[PDB]
Amino acid sequence: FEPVVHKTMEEDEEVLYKVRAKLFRFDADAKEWKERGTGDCKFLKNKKTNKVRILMRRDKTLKICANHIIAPEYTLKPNVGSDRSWVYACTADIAEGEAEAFTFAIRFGSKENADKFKEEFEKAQEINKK
Amino acid sequence: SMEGILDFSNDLDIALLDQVVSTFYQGSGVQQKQAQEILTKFQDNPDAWQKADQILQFSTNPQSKFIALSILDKLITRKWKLLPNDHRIGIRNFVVGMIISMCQDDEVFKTQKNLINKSDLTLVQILKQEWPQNWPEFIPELIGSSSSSVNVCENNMIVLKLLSEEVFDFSAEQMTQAKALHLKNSMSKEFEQIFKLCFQVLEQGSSSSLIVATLESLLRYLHWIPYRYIYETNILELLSTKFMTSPDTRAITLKCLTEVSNLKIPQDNDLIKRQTVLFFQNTLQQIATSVMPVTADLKATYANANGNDQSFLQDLAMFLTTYLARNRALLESDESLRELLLNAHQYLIQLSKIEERELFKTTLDYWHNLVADLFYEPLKKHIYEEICSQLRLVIIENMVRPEEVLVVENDEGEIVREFVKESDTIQLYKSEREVLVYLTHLNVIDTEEIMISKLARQIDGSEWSWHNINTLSWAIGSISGTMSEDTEKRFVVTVIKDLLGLCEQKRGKDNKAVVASDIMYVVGQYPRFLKAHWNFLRTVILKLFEFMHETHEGVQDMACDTFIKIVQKCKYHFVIQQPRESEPFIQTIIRDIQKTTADLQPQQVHTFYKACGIIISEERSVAERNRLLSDLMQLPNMAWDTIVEQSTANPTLLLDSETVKIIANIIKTNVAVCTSMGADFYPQLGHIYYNMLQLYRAVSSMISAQVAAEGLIATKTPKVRGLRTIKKEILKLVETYISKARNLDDVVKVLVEPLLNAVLEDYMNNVPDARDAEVLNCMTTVVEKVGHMIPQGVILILQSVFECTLDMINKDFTEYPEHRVEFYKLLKVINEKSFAAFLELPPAAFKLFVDAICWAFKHNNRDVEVNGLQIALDLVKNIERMGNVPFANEFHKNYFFIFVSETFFVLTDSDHKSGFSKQALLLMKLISLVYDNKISVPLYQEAEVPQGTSNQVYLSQYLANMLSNAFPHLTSEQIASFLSALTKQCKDLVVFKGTLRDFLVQIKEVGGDPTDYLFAE
Amino acid sequence: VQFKLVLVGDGGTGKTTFVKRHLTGEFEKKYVATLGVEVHPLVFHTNRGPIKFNVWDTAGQEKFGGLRDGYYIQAQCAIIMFDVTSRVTYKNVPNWHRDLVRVCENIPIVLCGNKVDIKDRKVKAKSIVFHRKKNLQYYDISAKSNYNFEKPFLWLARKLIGDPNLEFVAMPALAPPEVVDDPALAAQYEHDLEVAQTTALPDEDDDL
Ligand SMILES: Nc1nc2c(ncn2[C@@H]2O[C@H](COP(=O)(O)OP(=O)(O)OP(=O)(O)O)[C@@H](O)[C@H]2O)c(=O)[nH]1
Ligand SMILES: *[C@H]1C(=O)c2c(O)cccc2C(=O)[C@@H]1C
Ligand SMILES: *[C@H]1C(=O)c2c(O)cccc2C(=O)[C@@H]1C
Ligand SMILES: [Cl-]
Ligand SMILES: [Cl-]
Ligand SMILES: [Mg+2]
Ligand code: NA
Repeated sequence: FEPVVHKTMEEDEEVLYKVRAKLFRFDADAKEWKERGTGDCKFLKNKKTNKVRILMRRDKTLKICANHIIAPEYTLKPNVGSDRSWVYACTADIAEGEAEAFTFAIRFGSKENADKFKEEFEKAQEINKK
Repeated sequence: SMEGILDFSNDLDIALLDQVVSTFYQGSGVQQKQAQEILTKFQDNPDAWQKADQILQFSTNPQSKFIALSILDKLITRKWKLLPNDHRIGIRNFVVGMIISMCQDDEVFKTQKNLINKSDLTLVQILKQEWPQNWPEFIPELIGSSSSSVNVCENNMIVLKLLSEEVFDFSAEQMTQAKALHLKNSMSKEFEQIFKLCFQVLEQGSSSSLIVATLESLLRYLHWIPYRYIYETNILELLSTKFMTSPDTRAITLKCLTEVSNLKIPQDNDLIKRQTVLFFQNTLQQIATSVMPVTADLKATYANANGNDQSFLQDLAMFLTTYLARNRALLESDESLRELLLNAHQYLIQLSKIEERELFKTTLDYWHNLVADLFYEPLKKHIYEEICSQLRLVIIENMVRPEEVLVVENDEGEIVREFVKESDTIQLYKSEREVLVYLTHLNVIDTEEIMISKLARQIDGSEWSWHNINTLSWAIGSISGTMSEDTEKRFVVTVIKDLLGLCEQKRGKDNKAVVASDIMYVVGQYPRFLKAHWNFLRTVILKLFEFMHETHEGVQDMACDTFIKIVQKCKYHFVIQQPRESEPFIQTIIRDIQKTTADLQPQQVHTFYKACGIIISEERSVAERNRLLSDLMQLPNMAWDTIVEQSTANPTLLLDSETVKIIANIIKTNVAVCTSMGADFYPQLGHIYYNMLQLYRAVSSMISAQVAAEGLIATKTPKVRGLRTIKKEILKLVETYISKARNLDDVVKVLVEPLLNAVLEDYMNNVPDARDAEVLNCMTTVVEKVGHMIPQGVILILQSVFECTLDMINKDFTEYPEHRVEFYKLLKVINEKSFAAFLELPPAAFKLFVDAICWAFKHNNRDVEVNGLQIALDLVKNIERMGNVPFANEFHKNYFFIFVSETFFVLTDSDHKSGFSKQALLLMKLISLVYDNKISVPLYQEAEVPQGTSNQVYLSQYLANMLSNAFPHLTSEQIASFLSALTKQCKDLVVFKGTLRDFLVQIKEVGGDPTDYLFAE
Repeated sequence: VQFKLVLVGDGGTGKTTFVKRHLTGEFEKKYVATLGVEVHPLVFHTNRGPIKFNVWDTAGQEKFGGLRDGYYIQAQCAIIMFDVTSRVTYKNVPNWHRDLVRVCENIPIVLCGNKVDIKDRKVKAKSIVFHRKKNLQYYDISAKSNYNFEKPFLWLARKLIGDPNLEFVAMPALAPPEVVDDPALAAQYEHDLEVAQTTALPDEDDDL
């Protein structure tokens, strides 16, 4: 008896770290932070290159608000307002198309999360050197 | 290149206009933005209207012609009466001529529906200005032209539709009362001719586009035409049969039949009743034969969303509910109408299964209307048993999440904490419970059996799912109050027993979290049961304690909220000793309070102590209550005592950010207990009061030191936000206590002086960014409860906060938003309760008081604006109460006309429409002051006006001058007639308001009729 | 595949805020009145490919209205916006709707009550019935909390594509540049990074 007849680009990556976060970019002209998105921050290790990137998608729209290599060169810095955020300059984020530079800030739900993120961020940097 | 069209010195290049229009509508990026600005300037140029004839003749771009009509529409509505007679006739001619020409070319009539519907609106604007006083034969000649061409016949149905809309549906806001009445009367006079033309097309008309347009015109006529046009012709039969069979006329007919199901109709005449029954019989017949049978799955139809099915099912829902709400009694007595009554209701049952929140609410409104009537109306409910029984299943199976349930399923399928309140869902849940409560009374055996048997199919796992245990539990909870103590006893026992079995069986944190949230919703909803059954209540409370030790934040949070909820209703059963118990349950809870709350986050621990507060306030013996209180506060008082011995041994231990957190949590714990115990909190407050005010002082210095060392950016640091939180929570604790206190002596003699000494100077002498708005809030509660007992204390509050807070908020409407709000709340209560304080201001500062009030008017922030107008009203009454004494006479000379003109400015500027009612009431009170000769001295200065002439006469002369200069396009007579009417109406608010709305219409145009202000007289 | 969307409603209702949240992710707190119209491309990714809305964000203030109903010509869908904290903005929903359907007969339209995040709500859910007879979809939304912020676009996409099962899906994610400039060798680093550290992040009292 005949039967009744019937790509994210993350399938080749492994999830090392996941944390809920809000991401901002600094607008140098206006001198204010502007939100770029709220959602899951993921550290994704490519199984073929062992390269680790940040990838972060906005809740509901699933649109990319961060896509960049966790570069050895980058440095996490505190922000005067917050014991649960980091600030750093990224020179190649492709979330909104062509490679652009940004000063990001990323805030978490608790200092614990921010301290874990920093620990994981530096682990991924070691992975990217080798 | 494109900027050429703005240069009016040269002839308008029409090819260029058309490119600029194309670039805007069809282009993109900078080119489109460039074109947008050029077109907006072209259109606003006040001589652009002189070019419209040129553009309508020569343009090859419909959108250019659309914009020419926009330009004309702005001239017709606002400056028409200044045009000389030749220009009005000419413009009339080429609009009428353009319309006819466009209709007589079939290709234009087909493709350019936008441009024609805009021309038709523009013509209706000319009718609002000219008809019928300078165009008496418009309607007859429109009827005439209709038979020349099917296109012109149809287009003329659109013109009359627009005319009906502008005169009956949208007149209230856009014309004076007099002019709306004139145009209403004018259409009413000529409707007989209009209806006969409309009726001929419905009987005889071939063209589907012409029929549709005719019926669209009739939808509008049904808002206002007398019933005799609907009931004494054949139109009901036509709509309810012929126009329902064709799908291209079905939507608009069904909307016409909905409006008919509301027409104004006599309820004492058997033949009008038969006709109302008939069109309904006819419509339900056409639906059952031509669209779908009663048994059809409307849910699936709606989900598939083919063509206009969603629209049609929406309009059907609206038709059935409108008609049945008004007329179901007509089908309820006659046995020949029973099948039709129940089939109509069956259509609504099928519609109520559709997955679409807003439709579901539309039907649920109807179900409420029905089950409410069946609850009260004798001999009716038996008719609807089978409908009511089906409705029970629909609602139990589509219950949405109550406010109380804090666990919810996310879009990766995890059971998580609820991110935010869904006001939409919460209201829907309440609407569902009102219906389901009613249905339960109508048949309590049916409701129990449905719920009991659904529970049995969760037990044995056959229909088990998170959706299915959730809807059942929410429904089971929603019906508390509907049963007897006895069936409730067994019902609830069975539900609790069986739900506890689901929790004990089911594995994984997701399953346990769901079942636990359901157990908690249910037991929370049945206080009556819990009161009577100590062992159950005790075990539910002991189970809430077990959930407070779960890893899932949602389960924990809800356990605390359920605890509060149970305790608000069962507090008595914890305060006394039950039989078979060692001690009152309160005392057992207070012992283990450290163990039972160990895994709770702080704001949940605080909720827990608030609950203990509620229990403790059930004990009325003063001895026991002060003790229980002292026993509860052991942990935080023990932390407080050790934190105050360290903190005063050196001001530097507070730097420890951990100690700032511990401290704020101890004050938050006190805030929580005070919230629920109110006036019974006094002993515990006093155990910390003087030491707590010293911490306020200590913390305040560190804040000021940090700002000076690090700059303003210090206010943003974790350290300083932590310190400011200690200050806010202390203010909140005192605010909370004083709001509820009964012993007001102790408040004035023990609490007030140290509080004012601790907070006022520190507020006045800190930089704007370091000032806590909570100080103003605290002070509002102090003035409200004890102001009358502390006149000099109120003076002291004003001096400390008035000028410095005003200086923060008087540069713009945005900065220091909390300050702005709390500020105007403080000045309202002071002006209400302690007005002497304003008498004791130096004249310069009283002048800033008046400037601050008027500044509040001009806010679009509602919290400020409403307080602004209330202060102004209360001030005017305070002043009036003083009578004929120098300060009141000086007040009126200095400030009367400033209040009048500042009230007029916000009335007439079109940016404060939210405050219209209160503005009008203030302006009325001010004008009426002068009439009732309550102002005891001349408002005018010495050599301005004849000696002896009254404040009344001068009020009108000042106001005529003020409006003449503020609105120079008005005539002297418009201003004279407006004021004459406005003044006579200073006791009748509704009429006065009407005269103001009339003025607001006339100031947006030229040549308003002065006699319009006689509408009331 | 692109559709003209007009966004209309009273001044201060949150139209430009709503659009900016969708374009960039940002929450604009200031009220800068739109002058006539601003057009913004907005793309969403769906299980039926990309859908693009040309969003014609219009002025609500009379004195800044510009071309007014002139903006509605050839619109394929629309959003009417009012403010649940401001009764006058709901009382004006019928006037915006009138002006719109006289130009755009038979297009899909969403009614949006914005600012439901605000505690003291003036236009209660039970008041909001205007959409029923006019066949508008209604949503409670908040551009601030993002409550239901995606729904207007998801519903409209469903009606314009004629597929009621259409979902937003995870937009593809290309491997990002692995060779990058050390930002610490670019001179303005010290000036850019100090300014960013010493400007406080907004809303430090939010949950994120
Ligand atoms: N609390 C809250 N405020 C909001 C929300 N959306 C917008 N606002 C604020 O309300 C104001 C309205 O901003 P706009 O978006 O410019 O208003 P608009 O409707 O575009 O006004 P016009 O351009 O004049 O028609 C801003 O200060 C916003 O930050 C919301 O969801 N919640
Ligand atoms: C206009 C009209 O066009 C018409 C058609 O098309 C058919 C039958 C009757 C009429 C009229 O009398 C209407 C004037
Ligand atoms: C009240 C009123 O205010 C008034 C003024 O001020 C001038 C002239 C006539 C009147 C009235 O008749 C009103 C009763
Ligand atoms: Cl004018
Ligand atoms: Cl609500
Ligand atoms: Mg805007
Ligand atoms: Na009727």
